[PDB]
Amino acid sequence: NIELALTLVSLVLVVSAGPLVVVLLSARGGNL
Amino acid sequence: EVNIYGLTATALFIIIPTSFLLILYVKTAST
Amino acid sequence: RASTEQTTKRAMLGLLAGAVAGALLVAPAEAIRIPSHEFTGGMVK
Amino acid sequence: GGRDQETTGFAWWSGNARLINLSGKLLGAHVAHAGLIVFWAGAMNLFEVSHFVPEKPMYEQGLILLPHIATLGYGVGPGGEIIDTFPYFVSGVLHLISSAVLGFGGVYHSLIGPETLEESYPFFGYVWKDKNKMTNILGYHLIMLGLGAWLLVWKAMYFGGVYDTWAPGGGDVRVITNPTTNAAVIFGYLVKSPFGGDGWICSVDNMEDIIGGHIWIGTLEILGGIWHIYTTPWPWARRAFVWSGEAYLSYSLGAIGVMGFIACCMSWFNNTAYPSEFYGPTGPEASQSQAFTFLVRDQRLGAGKYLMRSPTGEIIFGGETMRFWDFRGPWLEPLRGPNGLDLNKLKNDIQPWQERRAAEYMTHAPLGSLNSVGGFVSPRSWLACSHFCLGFFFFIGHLWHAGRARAAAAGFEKGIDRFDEPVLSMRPLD
Amino acid sequence: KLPEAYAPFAPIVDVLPVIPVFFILLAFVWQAAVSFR
Amino acid sequence: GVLGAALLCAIHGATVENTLFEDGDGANTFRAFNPTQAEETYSMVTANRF
Amino acid sequence: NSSLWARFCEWITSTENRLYIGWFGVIMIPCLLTATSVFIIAFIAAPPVDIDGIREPVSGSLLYGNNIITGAVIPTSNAIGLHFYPIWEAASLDEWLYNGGPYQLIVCHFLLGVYCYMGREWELSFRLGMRPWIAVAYSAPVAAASAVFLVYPIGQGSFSDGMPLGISGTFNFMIVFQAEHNILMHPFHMLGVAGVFGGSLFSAMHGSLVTSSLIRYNIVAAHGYFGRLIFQYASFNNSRSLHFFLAAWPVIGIWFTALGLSTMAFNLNGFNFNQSVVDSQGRVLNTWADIINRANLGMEVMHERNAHN
Amino acid sequence: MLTLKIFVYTVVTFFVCLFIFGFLSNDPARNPGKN
Amino acid sequence: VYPIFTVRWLAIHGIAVPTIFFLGAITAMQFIQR
Amino acid sequence: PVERPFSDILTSIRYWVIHSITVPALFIAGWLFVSTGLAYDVFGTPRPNEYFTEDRQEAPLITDRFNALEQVKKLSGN
Amino acid sequence: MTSILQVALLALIFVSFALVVGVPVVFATPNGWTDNKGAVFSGLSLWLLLVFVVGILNSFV
Amino acid sequence: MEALVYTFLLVGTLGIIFFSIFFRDPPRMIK
Ligand code: CLA
Ligand code: CLA
Ligand code: CLA
Ligand code: CLA
Ligand code: CLA
Ligand SMILES: CC1=C(/C=C/C(C)=C/C=C/C(C)=C/C=C/C=C(C)/C=C/C=C(C)/C=C/C2=C(C)CCCC2(C)C)C(C)(C)CCC1
Ligand SMILES: CC1=C(/C=C/C(C)=C/C=C/C(C)=C/C=C/C=C(C)/C=C/C=C(C)/C=C/C2=C(C)CCCC2(C)C)C(C)(C)CCC1
Ligand SMILES: CC1=C(/C=C/C(C)=C/C=C/C(C)=C/C=C/C=C(C)/C=C/C=C(C)/C=C/C2=C(C)CCCC2(C)C)C(C)(C)CCC1
Ligand SMILES: CC1=C(/C=C/C(C)=C/C=C/C(C)=C/C=C/C=C(C)/C=C/C=C(C)/C=C/C2=C(C)CCCC2(C)C)C(C)(C)CCC1
Ligand SMILES: [Fe+2]
Repeated sequence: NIELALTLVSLVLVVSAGPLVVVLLSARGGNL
Repeated sequence: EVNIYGLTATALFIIIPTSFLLILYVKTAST
Repeated sequence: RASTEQTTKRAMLGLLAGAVAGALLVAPAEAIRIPSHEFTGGMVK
Repeated sequence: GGRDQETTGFAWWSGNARLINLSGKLLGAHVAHAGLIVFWAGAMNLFEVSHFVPEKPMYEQGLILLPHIATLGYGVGPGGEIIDTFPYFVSGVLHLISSAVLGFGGVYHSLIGPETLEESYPFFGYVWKDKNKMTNILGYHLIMLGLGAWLLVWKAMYFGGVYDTWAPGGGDVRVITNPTTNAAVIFGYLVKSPFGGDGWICSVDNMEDIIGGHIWIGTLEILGGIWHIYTTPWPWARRAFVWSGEAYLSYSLGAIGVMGFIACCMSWFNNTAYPSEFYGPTGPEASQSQAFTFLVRDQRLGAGKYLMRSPTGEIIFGGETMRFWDFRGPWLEPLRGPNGLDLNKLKNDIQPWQERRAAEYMTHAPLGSLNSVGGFVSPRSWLACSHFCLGFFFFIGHLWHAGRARAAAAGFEKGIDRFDEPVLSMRPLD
Repeated sequence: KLPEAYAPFAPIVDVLPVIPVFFILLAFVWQAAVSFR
Repeated sequence: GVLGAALLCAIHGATVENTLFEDGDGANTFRAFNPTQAEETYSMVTANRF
Repeated sequence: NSSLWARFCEWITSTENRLYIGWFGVIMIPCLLTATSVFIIAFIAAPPVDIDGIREPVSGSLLYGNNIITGAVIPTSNAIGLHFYPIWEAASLDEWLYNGGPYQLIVCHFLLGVYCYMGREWELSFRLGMRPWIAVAYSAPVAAASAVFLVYPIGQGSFSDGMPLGISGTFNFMIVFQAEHNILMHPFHMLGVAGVFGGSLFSAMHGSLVTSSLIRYNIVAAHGYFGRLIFQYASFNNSRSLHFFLAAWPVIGIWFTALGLSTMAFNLNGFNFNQSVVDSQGRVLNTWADIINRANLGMEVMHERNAHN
Repeated sequence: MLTLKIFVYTVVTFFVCLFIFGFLSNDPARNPGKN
Repeated sequence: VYPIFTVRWLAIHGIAVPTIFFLGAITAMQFIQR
Repeated sequence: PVERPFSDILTSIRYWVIHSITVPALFIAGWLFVSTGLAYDVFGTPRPNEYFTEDRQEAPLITDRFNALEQVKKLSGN
Repeated sequence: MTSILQVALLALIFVSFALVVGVPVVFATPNGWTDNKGAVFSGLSLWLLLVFVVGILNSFV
Repeated sequence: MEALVYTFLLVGTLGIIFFSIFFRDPPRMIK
């Protein structure tokens, strides 16, 4: 069932791609 | 003249409360 | 016949459930309670 | 960074309202939103291509974007048969790449670009109260829209043509050599009644009319853009409207909501710009096809059958489907005479493809379910429902924003003064 | 079913359509990162 | 009774929120109020006339 | 200033009239007056109307053996469909009555009147210094009426599917509509029911607390009662946020139920859980959804005539 | 009935023109605020 | 501030413990071939 | 005497230590309660292969009040 | 030559992911846009060139 | 006879509505 696992991995990576920017800005004292 | 008792009930239900309310309003309006 | 076919997903889901439940139960209760302290803290009855 | 409630007066849930007087941030937001729109377009096109079985018809597998590309005549042959699915893939990929570009532009303008563009970029800077710069923007975008319409006409006339569903022996891709530019025909639709039998704008039934209407729209839009760039509103115009950002937003909301309702009706009823063999049959088409199939089967078996007279006196299919007696379709016109269906042609002028198409449409009526179980939801149903809901909400938005804009212009968008209540300055016992 | 050359990239495509629905959510997160100021 | 109750709820909310007294500089009218107010936060006269 | 047109404008827009007119008023008043006149006249002395178009007229007027509960104005004949059917387009007045034109007249004039009523609400709010968002609140009942009277017939394809202007007509419309679309299981009708019930709840409870608080404090004294009665301390501490919530709950509920009715007009459906539970060997185990389906099937079989002479 | 159609058309046109020219007669300037 | 096992503790736990138990039960139910 | 705030417990270490080890126990308890089939026995819910008995091929019917226990025991197949 | 196109496309996916995670971070970081203009422009140029080469490779597949 | 009764009741309701609208006691209590 490689297809389902790869789909879940891609979904998790894409989901994490968003809050990662906010976390980086907060930790680095950005102007968010 | 169909359902004479029904007509009487409707007429009484429309008259007695209406007369009571109008009498009360006239009595209080004199004040 | 009825029987669960998944073996180890139970623990993985339980850890997440507990970790989320702790925070999700403490936070709203805090938010609702602080005003309760404020109201019952000098002007009550 | 972002503003605060105390500085701006708008809470977080009204946050975007803080962009009314920031030209650069507003431009960045709009560019980002356009990039997001094209992102969804490309992503959905790729998603539907990856789940597309060319053997089966489009309307049997819940596709709503592929039909739009097919109607223009990309990878489609006679009878709505798919030849290749490369055009759809290239369309999706190009949309996604353009989405990347637009998203980068929007993010840049929203985070780094100047907050106000009227200090160092006078051409792009504007103030809502200005009645010349805003008209200039209106003219530029009218020119853009007219150019797009003329691009559609150019495709329909010189780049392979479009998919005409009224061509003999089923639809096919053909080139409209002589679009009808007659003013009476083109503008007759606009003044046509919106009721049954008339079909205000949804009754357009031939591609020539569509291409001619687009010619007229492109010409008029380019002319209007040129006129607006070189003109200022008349005094009556300056006294009739409210000149502020929210007023323009309200006007746009009203227009776009009306457009959404019109799209709902066009998708539900029309089958010329929405050919049946891509979007599936309309409800009237499904009922008429069921009646036609039953009549054909009864005549073939030998055991007319159901054909009544319309209130006007024509000949129509009988039963519960007599309501749908205004339906016209490619698979039924050859069987229609001067006054309704003709008995002779209905008897011995039925070709196999018409019967096959009627049988196919019979079992795929718009009957469906939100659970998507079956009488299966036709794409027409999804489009109509979604766009009716969007049009209603955008009409509500027009109400809200128009009211707020007028109140703010008057000067009481925050409440009654409490020192000079207008009501207290009026005769009592209204 | 996508050209064969891009066949292995099928699953990722199945996630693209839902991404826009995330952007709105991101906004809230960003606001939650500034204490809803 | 039930439909009239819904009508009363909606009408009362709309009328109270659309006859508010301007006692706040900001464009948001929710912060222009505290529980210890003396006078009511909406104009009964204006709503009655409307 | 003294021009006749200026005086007419001043009178129309004057706030000293007993009932404000405004321009929305000058549009609506003839419309609603025509609608109500025709409605009264047809409700009292209209002849039977061929709703189904199978030469089986349905009586709905008081003179033709009816009472207030069972009276109604029958929708237009199914033969007409969506065709515009004014008086001047019918062959004769008797045929116009037979097919059901007064329903179309009343519904069109009534819809225009309610839209202009929504407009003049805003107009008076603007002429009085009030904020303009009462029309938004009124848009919910207007949206629901628009759905029931115009959008359902549009999707279905005939004005015979619109709600009859009557009581038993309304109940018949509901029963048929449940039979055909299964409204009860649609999430939007669930939201509408929630909106109505919650609006009743909030009206009753707001009235209770305000009446209790009002003595010979309106929000600081009663909040002590509600904060501990059902917990939710500092839930609605503002007299403004609370009233906005009151305005928002039922309005959104009714917007959603109207949208659900329109979608059912374009016929997606409510939920459908028929035969959703099966044991081993494939046998079907009934749920309450199956009993609801049996009731719907009975309703549908009664609604359809099929055999029409 | 041509007469009825003409009468109804005349009435509707009169009312619609009255309405349109009413909202064109400087409506936004007649409000109780001063701005 | 120090004492535990208060009325609030009991009120929270009486509705928290069965909730977790039932969530586990329903999650297990999900994975039944039937 | 003041019913400590929730913020204090949120930052506490003993609370997290207890809960991170006790809540998964409850979750696994429920999972095993459903998986091992104890739920069917305890609550009398028939298994998907026990709805229809060999002798009975239709929904059961109690049709008896004061002997309902024996009736249910017979109908359930036990 | 499907393998070359597939590996180039995967490299494009990774480059675009890095660019997406970085560009807003660079922009929002104070005094960061002017400090890292060169890196951002180089990344954008690489992204465009990789898109174009992927397209050409597809044209040859 | 029933039709006359129904019409009379409806006309009475309409008349009460009209009187309440136009012949109401003036609201000087708060205004
Ligand atoms: C609605 C869209 C829009 C608008 C109004 C602007 C406006 C602006 N941008 Mg932004 N930008 C956009 C989209 C937009 N941009 C997008 C999508 C991107 C990503 C690629 C960028 C990336 C970007 C950067 C990186 C920078 C700007 C800058 C600027 C400013 C200077 C314009 C300039 O460089 O002169 C160029 C002017 C031209 C006329 C050349 C444009 C070339 C186009 C492609 C040809 C067509 C233009 C022509 C006039 C139209 C012909 C019509 C014809 C067919 C009839 C200006 C305020 C600069 C600035 O100062 O920051 C604020 C800057 O550094 N923009
Ligand atoms: C699509 C909808 C949309 C758009 C385009 C915008 C756009 C904007 N908003 Mg609005 N906003 C929205 C929805 C939207 N908002 C919603 C739904 C809410 C309520 C939750 C708000 C609440 C809100 C407030 C309260 C404020 C704004 C502000 C702003 C501006 C500053 C950007 C920002 O967040 O600060 C900077 C934020 C960051 C730097 C953190 C986000 C980092 C990145 C951009 C996340 C996304 C990265 C993306 C995935 C990368 C794309 C790749 C590409 C580069 C290749 C900007 C013009 C502010 C402003 O300027 O007002 C004056 C402001 O005060 N907004
Ligand atoms: C030179 C003036 C000018 C021009 C040309 C444009 C052009 C454009 N603006 Mg506008 N804009 C301007 C000034 C201008 N702007 C100013 C001064 C401001 C204030 C700062 C703005 C603010 C603004 C905002 C806020 C937005 C735009 C947007 C847009 C784009 C939207 C196109 C679209 O989808 O609509 C309809 C058009 C189409 C769907 C496409 C039509 C077909 C294209 C144009 C044909 C391409 C060429 C053709 C193939 C070849 C023709 C050959 C022929 C010459 C012989 C468009 C490119 C929007 C956008 O999304 O930008 C990215 C947007 O949201 N602009
Ligand atoms: C995006 C489209 C758009 C927009 C927003 C505007 C906006 C504007 N235009 Mg421009 N215009 C456009 C396209 C556009 N125009 C095009 C394409 C053309 C070429 C035909 C023109 C030609 C044009 C001229 C020649 C003039 C304007 C003027 C105006 C201004 C006044 C509004 C108006 O026209 O009266 C709104 C409408 C009325 C006041 C009266 C309408 C009353 C009728 C009875 C309503 C019913 C319409 C119709 C008959 C019903 C049947 C159709 C129906 C089925 C839909 C306003 C700034 C005027 C201005 O201020 O000068 C710059 C002006 O003199 N425009
Ligand atoms: C392009 C169209 C457009 C634009 C540019 C704006 C722009 C604006 N609006 Mg308007 N509005 C619009 C359409 C538009 N609106 C429509 C169609 C409606 C009808 C619902 C409204 C109703 C509306 C109200 C009632 C208010 C605004 C406000 C605002 C301002 C702040 C944005 C906001 O609400 O915070 C960001 C928004 C949110 C955090 C809300 C996100 C959650 C939404 C409600 C649900 C998410 C969508 C959902 C999944 C879909 C459900 C429906 C589905 C069946 C289709 C801003 C000036 C506010 C303001 O301050 O006015 C000055 C305000 O009070 N607008
Ligand atoms: C500001 C902000 C915001 C928003 C923003 C936005 C909305 C943005 C957008 C953006 C965008 C909109 C972007 C885009 C991008 C794109 C890209 C980057 C693309 C890429 C592509 C790719 C990578 C591809 C791939 C492929 C293909 C080609 C197909 C198939 C195969 C594959 C998959 C390989 C918010 C409000 C939230 C909040 C605040 C902040
Ligand atoms: C494509 C098409 C076509 C054609 C088309 C066309 C030709 C169009 C046109 C169109 C047009 C041409 C449109 C127009 C519109 C307009 C409008 C929509 C307007 C509106 C207005 C208003 C709303 C106003 C208002 C007001 C008021 C009432 C207040 C006071 C002031 C004023 C007056 C401003 C054809 C059929 C061939 C084909 C198919 C489709
Ligand atoms: C396609 C793709 C890409 C890109 C992508 C992107 C860029 C995406 C983005 C995405 C995003 C950007 C996402 C976001 C997400 C977010 C989320 C998912 C959120 C969530 C949230 C939540 C869930 C919340 C909740 C809450 C709050 C609001 C706070 C308070 C509490 C509560 C809990 C209520 C590339 C080209 C690289 C490559 C290929 C793949
Ligand atoms: C994969 C593919 C391919 C290729 C591809 C390519 C090559 C792509 C490219 C793409 C691209 C390359 C894209 C681009 C885009 C861009 C855009 C989208 C832009 C926009 C811009 C704008 C919008 C601007 C504006 C403005 C300015 C700048 C200034 C003035 C004002 C205005 C506003 C006008 C092939 C065929 C091999 C195969 C199939 C598919
Ligand atoms: Fe109240």
